[PDB]
Amino acid sequence: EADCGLRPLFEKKSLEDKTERELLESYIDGRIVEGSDAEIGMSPWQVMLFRKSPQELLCGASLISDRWVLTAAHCLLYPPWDKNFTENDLLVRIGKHSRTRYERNIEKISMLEKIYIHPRYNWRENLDRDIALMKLKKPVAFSDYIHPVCLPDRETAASLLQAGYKGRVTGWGNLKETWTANVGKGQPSVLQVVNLPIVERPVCKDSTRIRITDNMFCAGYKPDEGKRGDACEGDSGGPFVMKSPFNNRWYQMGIVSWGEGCDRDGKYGFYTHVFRLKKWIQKVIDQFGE
Repeated sequence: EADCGLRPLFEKKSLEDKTERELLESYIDGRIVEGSDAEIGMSPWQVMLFRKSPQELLCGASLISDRWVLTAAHCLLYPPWDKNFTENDLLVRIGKHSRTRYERNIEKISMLEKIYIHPRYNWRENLDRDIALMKLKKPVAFSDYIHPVCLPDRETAASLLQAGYKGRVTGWGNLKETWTANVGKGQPSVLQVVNLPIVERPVCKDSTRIRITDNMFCAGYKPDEGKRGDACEGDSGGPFVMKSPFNNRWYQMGIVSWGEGCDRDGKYGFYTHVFRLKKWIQKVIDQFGE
């Protein structure tokens, strides 16, 4: 996709969002608070996966072209929970800011032609190769509020996905809503944003009893320096993104995966490693698109 990762309301208008410079500088401030309301059009690739009947937010997702949405396999297929969705059970909403309000003349509703799950998706032991693509029935029309994110190439993945560099989780707290012991505060009313440092692989592994695959990375602050930035502000199967200092473009480096780690805030967020699985993604796009 030629235009990917340049937002109409930012890169295309020479405007910057409130925290992108802190990402590009990999700066971690002394401040405690991180997880705030997003600016309109800050995340124009942001997608909601909704159940047809009754209407409910199942998951997050991301727009990668006019016909292609990316999410987590577990959003579509989780036999232990009796979760098994067809194209027909689902729609997506693209361009949203408000969690609850129907945003007439801004948001678009699409149906799915087809669902594709990584043939080596494993829900049994750990959530390995937790990735899926959804083909829209009809191409969606890009707008100020609807624009695709880039997927990384080999050099962008090596360059951006490194311990101590800073990436971005956007969503409507659907991960929190799914996994929260108690619903204390309610779900956010507007799109949330949080910037999270990528964690050393060995620190990730020691943090959990889940067998951490190389198909996964993790991000978040040490409990030691207590921060209010919460991954659970993210949506299950939603985007983890980074800005390239080389071409000024937003790349999706991760998918919000399994969110059992969410419950006690001494753990980190676990993300599917997009570039690791790009051969499958590109094969599906090349062979089952146009």
